[PDB]
Amino acid sequence: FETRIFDEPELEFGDHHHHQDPRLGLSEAGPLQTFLGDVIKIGVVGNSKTIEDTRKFIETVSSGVEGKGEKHPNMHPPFPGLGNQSPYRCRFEIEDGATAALTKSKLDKIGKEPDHYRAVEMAVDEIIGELQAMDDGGSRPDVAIIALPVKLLERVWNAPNFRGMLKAKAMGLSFPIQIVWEDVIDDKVTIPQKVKESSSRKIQDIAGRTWNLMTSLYYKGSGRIPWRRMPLEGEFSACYVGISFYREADGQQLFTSAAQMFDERGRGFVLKGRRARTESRGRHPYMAREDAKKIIEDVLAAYKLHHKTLPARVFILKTSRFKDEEADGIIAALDEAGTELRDLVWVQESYTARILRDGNYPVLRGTFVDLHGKGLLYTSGSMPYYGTYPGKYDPNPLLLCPHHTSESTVAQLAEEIFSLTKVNWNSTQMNQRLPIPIRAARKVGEVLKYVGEGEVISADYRKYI
Amino acid sequence: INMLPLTLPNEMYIASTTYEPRKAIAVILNGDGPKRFDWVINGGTFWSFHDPRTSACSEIVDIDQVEAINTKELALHDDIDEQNRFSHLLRQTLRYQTDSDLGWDKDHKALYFRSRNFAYTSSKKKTDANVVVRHHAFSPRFELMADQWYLIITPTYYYTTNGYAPHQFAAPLLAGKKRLDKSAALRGQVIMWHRFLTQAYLMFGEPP
RNA sequence: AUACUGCACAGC
DNA sequence: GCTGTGCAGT
Ligand SMILES: [Mg+2]
Repeated sequence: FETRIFDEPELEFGDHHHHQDPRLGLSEAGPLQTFLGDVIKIGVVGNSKTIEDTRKFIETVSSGVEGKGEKHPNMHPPFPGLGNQSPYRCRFEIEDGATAALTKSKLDKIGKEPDHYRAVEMAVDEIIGELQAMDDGGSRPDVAIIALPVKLLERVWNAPNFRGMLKAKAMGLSFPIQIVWEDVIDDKVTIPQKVKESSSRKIQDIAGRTWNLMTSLYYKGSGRIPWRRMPLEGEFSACYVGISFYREADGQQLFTSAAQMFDERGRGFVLKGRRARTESRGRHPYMAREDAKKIIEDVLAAYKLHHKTLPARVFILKTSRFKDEEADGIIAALDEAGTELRDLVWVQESYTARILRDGNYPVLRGTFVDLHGKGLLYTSGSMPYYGTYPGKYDPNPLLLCPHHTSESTVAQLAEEIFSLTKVNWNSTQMNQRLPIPIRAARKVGEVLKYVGEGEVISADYRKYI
Repeated sequence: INMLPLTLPNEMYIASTTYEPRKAIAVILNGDGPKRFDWVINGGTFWSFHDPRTSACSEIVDIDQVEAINTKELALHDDIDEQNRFSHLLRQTLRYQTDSDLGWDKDHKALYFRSRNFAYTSSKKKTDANVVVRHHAFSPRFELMADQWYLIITPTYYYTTNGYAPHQFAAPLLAGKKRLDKSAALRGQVIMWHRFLTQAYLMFGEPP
């Protein structure tokens, strides 16, 4: 069993300051597609206290946040605001006529509590009515913040899913919503939990919280990736694809398929896929050819629509072992498209064998031991740059089987997904464990459950993230 | 490193019957002979590493339709349903082999001891603790990698009030004792289980 | 639903 | 083995 270690790939922003940290490499570098100064308009929905708190937060973060950093103070820089030392080279702004407000009578009508469906859909409709008033007005916002009040939060929390229907109705709009709880805008009252009743939810330090929220606002408003994943030694335009299977919330066991692409530098495309038949547990909604061929053809159609070319490498990775009919369909479609390099890997969030315990420090982030046929990828770990392991106990590997084998070995696959791990947009945290086509599965399922009938499904991960 | 290199026997006794795995265990518990717990659940056949002529009854199958083959051609088989059957047979064989001072779980599937310090001979420091109440258990898992079968070892604790009464709410304490690892608490347990297993139809090798 | 890591329970 | 839910610490 041969062993090796791996180092994390560097991140490129403006062809300067090749750094691993997504926060320090934003603070002291030139971020991607920067300008001399840009304005991003925010829109807020909620009662007047939430709007006042949101405006106070937005106009107080520009002064500066502390940067003490008790555990490895290079984990985050002190946030200096978006003034002269702007980490995104912009200046945020909020329009006066953009921000909305709902009266107490409608909130009490929601809080009448008939059951946990009617109040939920009434609050949903009213929110999209306020959002349509936002959109049809003159002050159109780039990113909308839904800072719902604590009473409506408890009315939603008394239980469907509010978030799924909210994103399903906002998919037909022009701006992506950026729902943020009222505790997150510096309010002294903590939100009550669901099961533990008389308990207070926890939250990070203020500086890292502001860093994550402001970077998420930066993506959701400005349509531009912050950090790119520059390729390794000898790569081309690949088509990293994950496949997920979800069950609807109306009591139907139809394990419907999806498809997610993260081809160019981290840009993602979410496609609906085909129907769902023949699942005792769920392994083949790619039955024979009639689903898999035209699902891959639709994937290549989207790739031809954007890139006006064809992918050189396809790296279909999932978590459930496939069958011979699905493999035959994938191989036939890729041969009809003339694909050069292919891989069909199933990745295990399982395989209880935990090894390489030696050494005084815990095991490093990135370490490959290749069992004779299958690899043991350690994607979460520790570094001397971060000093220690501030996480929890022992990390969890993944094991990769190239079922229906192809023209690649396991070292290339392990190095590729260890390049693929830290291109995460929901977080600027460094120690990540899952590839983004795998982590995106739950996030796209929780929204695509509630689309329902046949409409324009569209393809943008910005709605789901 | 924690994985364990099983060594297979050279003979396999097979048979073909039309029985059912409930009344068969019923007659084998109301029998008047040596009881054995490595005869496999009848998925259509009957596979074991034992001669049924010298068993207790062996009335599951008739005598003239028993065959003996080599385990090399059956261990190297694709069509992984047979691999699952082989893992089933190996699990029953392991449950029968070290069955005297052990107990098998029904929910979490572990092998708990049933206070004993259990000192074992080793060249390193004598790190022996209470094993028979904070027990010591492990979940065996069979996996065939490359040309060789392998057991996956996973340590855990089974909690009991007096050794016979089951636990009630000791799961958070079990989780808290699990959350204790500083590169000494797991390697020592793997070493202890290897030393116990090294001391029979299945031969166990040295973990890497 | 600012997050990530980790842990527990249920279903097939 | 893989889909669903719920917390605790940074
Ligand atoms: Mg998000």
